[PDB]
Amino acid sequence: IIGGTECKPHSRPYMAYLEIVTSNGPSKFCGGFLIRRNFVLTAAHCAGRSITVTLGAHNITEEEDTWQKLEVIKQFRHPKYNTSTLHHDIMLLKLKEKASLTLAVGTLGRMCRVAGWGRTGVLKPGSDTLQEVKLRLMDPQACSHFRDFDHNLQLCVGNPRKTKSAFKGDSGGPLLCAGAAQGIVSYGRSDAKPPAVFTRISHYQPWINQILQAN
Ligand SMILES: Cc1c(Cn2c(=O)c(C(=O)O)cn(-c3ccc(N4CCNC4=O)cc3)c2=O)cccc1C(F)(F)F
Ligand SMILES: *[C@@H]1O[C@H](CO)[C@@H](O[C@@H]2O[C@H](CO)[C@@H](O)[C@H](O)[C@H]2NC(C)=O)[C@H](O)[C@H]1NC(C)=O
Ligand SMILES: *[C@@H]1O[C@H](CO)[C@@H](O)[C@H](O)[C@H]1NC(C)=O
Ligand SMILES: [Zn+2]
Repeated sequence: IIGGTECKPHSRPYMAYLEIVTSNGPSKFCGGFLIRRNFVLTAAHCAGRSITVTLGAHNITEEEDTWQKLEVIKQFRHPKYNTSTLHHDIMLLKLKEKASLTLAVGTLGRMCRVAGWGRTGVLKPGSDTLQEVKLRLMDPQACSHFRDFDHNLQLCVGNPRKTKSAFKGDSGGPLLCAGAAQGIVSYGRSDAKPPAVFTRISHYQPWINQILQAN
């Protein structure tokens, strides 16, 4: 998160920290969010050989009793997810156990908020602490320069005149508008120049409910 503020600890108890494992490279990291006790929503580009979800985190380097490190038993990438275009960049993670409900862990032109543990700058390292930034929802034409952006599939997010932006490692986290998740952090420019592309959750609601009722 670039240009944001450290969240009040555990003020966003649905936030998930994903440690993704690959067979040929080191750990990667994404965000996500708990929508059911045993289901986390994230971006499909965050898929890997195996994922661990940490719920209840603020400072992700200091283990605390709020933490719930939960095994993921299966990854549900959108069946139409495309690695070239990043269309349908959405994925459900089924947790091994149902998470405990705690004060720190629970389920979930307008301005919206996005939170994450990603880098605070292009050449800055990932954040120790969960950070949040307020971003503007833009008309689709502001994301035209992303040639594979599509208004029905995706939100365009972030005033280009500001440096405020999600960035590397914030992938998969929710964009919340007036209290409700509307978007999932997907992609943007290597120079962190806003705006960025977010998955439009509403388009995928039928698909989400199909997976949830089948598992
Ligand atoms: C994740 C993030 C990034 C990260 N990011 C890069 O850092 C980076 C680079 O070259 O380093 C490239 N991409 C990137 C850009 C474009 C693609 N697309 C476009 C269509 N198909 C592609 O392959 C893929 C990846 C990033 O998302 C940048 C700005 C904001 C944000 C976020 F807002 F989404 F959080
Ligand atoms: C998050 O937790 C880590 C680890 O406990 C903190 O790291 C310390 O940072 C200070 C400087 O701020 C160093 O001088 C210490 O040596 C570090 N301690 C350890 C044990 O690593 C970090 O500051 C915390 N960040 C927060 C709360 O924002
Ligand atoms: C992804 O998108 C490209 C370009 O739009 C298309 O030609 C290709 O069939 C797709 N590939 C996969 C594997 O989904
Ligand atoms: Zn705590």
